[PDB]
Amino acid sequence: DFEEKMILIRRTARMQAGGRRFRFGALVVVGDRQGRVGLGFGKAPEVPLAVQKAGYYARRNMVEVPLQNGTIPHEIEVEFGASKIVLKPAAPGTGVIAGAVPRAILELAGVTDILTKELGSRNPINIAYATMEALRQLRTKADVERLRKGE
Amino acid sequence: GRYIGPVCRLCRREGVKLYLKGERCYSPKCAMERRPYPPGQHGQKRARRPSDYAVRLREKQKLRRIYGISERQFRNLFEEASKKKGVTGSVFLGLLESRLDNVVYRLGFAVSRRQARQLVRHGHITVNGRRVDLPSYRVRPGDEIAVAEKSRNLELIRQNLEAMKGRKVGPWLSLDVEGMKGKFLRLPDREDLALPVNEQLVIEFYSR
Amino acid sequence: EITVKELLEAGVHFGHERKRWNPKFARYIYAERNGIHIIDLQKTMEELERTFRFIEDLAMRGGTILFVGTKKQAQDIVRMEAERAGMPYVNQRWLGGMLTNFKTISQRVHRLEELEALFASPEIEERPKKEQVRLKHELERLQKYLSGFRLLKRLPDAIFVVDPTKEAIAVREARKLFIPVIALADTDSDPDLVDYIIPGNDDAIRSIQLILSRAVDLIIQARGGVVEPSPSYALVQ
Amino acid sequence: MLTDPIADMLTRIRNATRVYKESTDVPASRFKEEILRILAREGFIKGYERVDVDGKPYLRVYLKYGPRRQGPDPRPEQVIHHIRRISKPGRRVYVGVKEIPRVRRGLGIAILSTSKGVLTDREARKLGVGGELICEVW
RNA sequence: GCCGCGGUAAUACGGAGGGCGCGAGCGUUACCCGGAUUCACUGGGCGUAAAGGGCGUGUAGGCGGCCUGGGGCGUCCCAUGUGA
RNA sequence: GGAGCAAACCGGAUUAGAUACCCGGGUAGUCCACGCCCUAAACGAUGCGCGCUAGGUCUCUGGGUCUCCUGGGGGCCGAAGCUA
RNA sequence: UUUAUGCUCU
Ligand SMILES: [Mg+2]
Ligand SMILES: [Mg+2]
Ligand SMILES: [Mg+2]
Ligand SMILES: [Mg+2]
Ligand SMILES: [Mg+2]
Ligand SMILES: [Mg+2]
Ligand SMILES: [Mg+2]
Ligand SMILES: [Mg+2]
Ligand SMILES: [Mg+2]
Ligand SMILES: [Mg+2]
Ligand SMILES: [Mg+2]
Ligand SMILES: [Mg+2]
Ligand SMILES: [Mg+2]
Ligand SMILES: [Mg+2]
Ligand SMILES: [Mg+2]
Ligand SMILES: [Mg+2]
Ligand SMILES: [Mg+2]
Ligand SMILES: [Mg+2]
Ligand SMILES: [Mg+2]
Ligand SMILES: [Mg+2]
Ligand SMILES: [Mg+2]
Ligand SMILES: [Mg+2]
Ligand SMILES: [Mg+2]
Ligand SMILES: [Mg+2]
Ligand SMILES: [Mg+2]
Ligand SMILES: [Mg+2]
Ligand SMILES: [Mg+2]
Ligand SMILES: [Mg+2]
Ligand SMILES: [Mg+2]
Ligand SMILES: [Mg+2]
Ligand SMILES: [Mg+2]
Ligand SMILES: [Mg+2]
Ligand SMILES: [Mg+2]
Ligand SMILES: [Mg+2]
Ligand SMILES: [Mg+2]
Ligand SMILES: [Mg+2]
Ligand SMILES: [Mg+2]
Ligand SMILES: [Mg+2]
Ligand SMILES: [Mg+2]
Ligand SMILES: [Mg+2]
Ligand SMILES: [Mg+2]
Ligand SMILES: [Mg+2]
Ligand SMILES: [Mg+2]
Ligand SMILES: [Mg+2]
Ligand SMILES: [Mg+2]
Ligand SMILES: [Mg+2]
Ligand SMILES: [Mg+2]
Ligand SMILES: [Zn+2]
Repeated sequence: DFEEKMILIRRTARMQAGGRRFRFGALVVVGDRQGRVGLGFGKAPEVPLAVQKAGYYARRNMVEVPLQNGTIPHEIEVEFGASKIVLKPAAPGTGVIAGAVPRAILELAGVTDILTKELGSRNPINIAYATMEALRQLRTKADVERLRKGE
Repeated sequence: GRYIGPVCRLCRREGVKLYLKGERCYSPKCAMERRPYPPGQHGQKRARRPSDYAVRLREKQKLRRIYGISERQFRNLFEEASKKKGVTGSVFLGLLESRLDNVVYRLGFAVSRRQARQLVRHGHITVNGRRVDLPSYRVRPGDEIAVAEKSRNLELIRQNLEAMKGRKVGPWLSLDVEGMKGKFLRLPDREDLALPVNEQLVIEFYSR
Repeated sequence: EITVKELLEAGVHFGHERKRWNPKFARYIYAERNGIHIIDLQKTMEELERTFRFIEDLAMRGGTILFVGTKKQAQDIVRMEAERAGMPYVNQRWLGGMLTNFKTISQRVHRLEELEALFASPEIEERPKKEQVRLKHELERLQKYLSGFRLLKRLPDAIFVVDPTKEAIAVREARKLFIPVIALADTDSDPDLVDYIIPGNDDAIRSIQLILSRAVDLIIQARGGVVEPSPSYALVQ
Repeated sequence: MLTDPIADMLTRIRNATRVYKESTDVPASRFKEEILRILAREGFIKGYERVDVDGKPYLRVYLKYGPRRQGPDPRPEQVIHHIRRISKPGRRVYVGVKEIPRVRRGLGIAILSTSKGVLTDREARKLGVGGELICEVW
């Protein structure tokens, strides 16, 4: 039912008397292409183990993705750390325009039409956390008016 | 000009029977029946998790190979599709299909896209009555594709026209089998065709 | 019946923390005299009302409440009031993770069972004199912390806190799990992060016994037949 | 002192909504109201009311926030997520009618002063005028 | 081209087989724009990364509180001429 | 003008050397008047003015209906927010 | 109160 596409696998390394001790980190995306996504970053003493718990956390962090014909409602710009992502909605029949990181996510959540650009720090880890928060902040004319009324 | 030489290396480098052959890619050996792996010394080794770019490249090559077209021309069309208002992705496919050398193959006047190409470039084809020997002539809804006069013979034709009886040509097309003539009725909808291709990745290719 | 009158809430259940406050405790404050902030009891009622309106509901639908009280003034008044409602509670130190890490903290409860089921049984005396005192010592402390936590092999749907400040850990601990948080809090802490608030003295047994006791009752009334007064006036003053 | 009275206001609000205050006073003015007016008409504020602090004209503005949420950080969403001056005193911003913004794809308002009063992106496009572009809000 | 290959097992040099990309073309060099929000109007900054003037006083300039009229310079609208 | 101190300089030690570090001497200078020089880790490495956004405590200095309140300064801890 | 120094590429 769900789909797993990971964008980042890397090998960190602590330092101890007599050699460098390694450890692995994996960024995983989890979605259904029906409007649900999740981002999980897991770290373990080996690649797969980390990849595994990555998906674990990945589903421990979901989000409504109010699609509108394989796109988004309004245009949004969000910043995480010193990294920044711009999400502008394109008209159906365009395509998903993004980097490897913001694409994997926007895809496993639906969206077949969208224009984007990464600004500031292109760091993958932080760009991802920024893209989720960017989706996590989307609102439709519905929730928009459920806010502005009174009572 | 167009590509020439070994073809089953494509039937199988892209790893999908794509019928560049005549009747053979149908037999128990599009070469792909025997050896379903990439050509050359390393074809039997374990593949590596392909590059995000590699996937968009292979796909573009797949489709582009199907119609046996030169990249010079293949992008000539993609850019056209981009500019033209429409779904771009499916618009593109219509243009590739609207080619004479492709129609003539879709109409079964000839078995292979390449056999169908030589057929056009030899005079063995006529459009709306006129002689047309340009494998690139774009046809539109309404034209009368047909075999020429001096060409109504040649075992190659009637042998291939016969094997057409039983086969139902795709919607956007039609054919008067007994009279040797078809008509480009409409621009083939996306659904109308099930190319082994994900046209989305071909667009994501040229968006550098 | 269920309710309370601002009469009994005249013991010492309206203020304690002077200028040691948390300004977010505005709505629930009246005036500062004798240095100490005196907490408006009239609004205590309104919230004590709206609060039970969730407790009673939750009780008469089988929902569980978890009790946390580590203070000195609010330790014993929980061990009783809890068992007297057949509910889980925390008396001693509050082990971190207990909720977010209920999965693994529990594995330490199964150990308790496995230790209980080995008191005087067909295997004990076979084990050396050295290991015996040891194994039983692992039990002594084992039960010390996990006595009241033992019950409920599943995370609750509410916790009752004596002081959301002394137990900031738990309040947020549960808050992350969408587990509703209900507590008794003076000017020590802030509302906001409490779901159902009991704005009154969180020190002084008098208030912790008065407001917590007749709160355990309202539980059995939605359960079946409110009994008579229970362990309260112990070494009380 | 104050160089930009308008911006100041918008900022006073931006700061109250952040701490979830019921209201905030802002030095009053005819033009400053017209704007505050449109913020209630579009439901960004519960509205305002003329008051008098130390015998000086002010405007109490009653803020709106979403419902108390659950999970950590149980703080309401915001009716006013965003609000900032476009045309400033240091750089005046005037747009013809065809040049009017599109705040969050219609989802947001784009207050702007025209020779026919303080209007909004649509409200002005209806009249078909345009003018100085005060600020954008969502 | 950048990171960098060659120290007797080199997918990094040379040849070979094989493979990939284009095809009457394929490479190279030079130059322009792009990526470079890396001159930031859109769209950046200045405690420790480059970046607050040693401090004052003050000229021009820039900006400027609340209320009401007049003018209509900016601004906005329409019409029209021109924009080969 | 010159007491003490002390670049330079001399001597005694140290050291492989010791144009230094330690010791004994010691001249400009350090001081005053007047006139120049215009530098600095001239540092909060944080330009100035104004409005807005929880509090706790320590301190200097005003006014108060002198437990507390209020104004202007000087410190620490800190809401919200900001920050690599 | 006596010390200074450690060839080149990995
Ligand atoms: Mg930034
Ligand atoms: Mg960068
Ligand atoms: Mg980089
Ligand atoms: Mg198009
Ligand atoms: Mg492009
Ligand atoms: Mg050799
Ligand atoms: Mg070798
Ligand atoms: Mg070697
Ligand atoms: Mg190379
Ligand atoms: Mg080689
Ligand atoms: Mg070869
Ligand atoms: Mg070769
Ligand atoms: Mg060339
Ligand atoms: Mg700028
Ligand atoms: Mg910069
Ligand atoms: Mg500045
Ligand atoms: Mg430095
Ligand atoms: Mg300075
Ligand atoms: Mg400086
Ligand atoms: Mg200055
Ligand atoms: Mg000045
Ligand atoms: Mg001046
Ligand atoms: Mg003025
Ligand atoms: Mg002026
Ligand atoms: Mg005037
Ligand atoms: Mg005209
Ligand atoms: Mg000497
Ligand atoms: Mg000597
Ligand atoms: Mg010697
Ligand atoms: Mg030395
Ligand atoms: Mg000396
Ligand atoms: Mg001396
Ligand atoms: Mg001299
Ligand atoms: Mg100077
Ligand atoms: Mg100094
Ligand atoms: Mg610096
Ligand atoms: Mg300053
Ligand atoms: Mg200055
Ligand atoms: Mg003073
Ligand atoms: Mg005094
Ligand atoms: Mg002060
Ligand atoms: Mg501090
Ligand atoms: Mg903080
Ligand atoms: Mg040497
Ligand atoms: Mg070395
Ligand atoms: Mg040497
Ligand atoms: Mg070397
Ligand atoms: Zn074949």
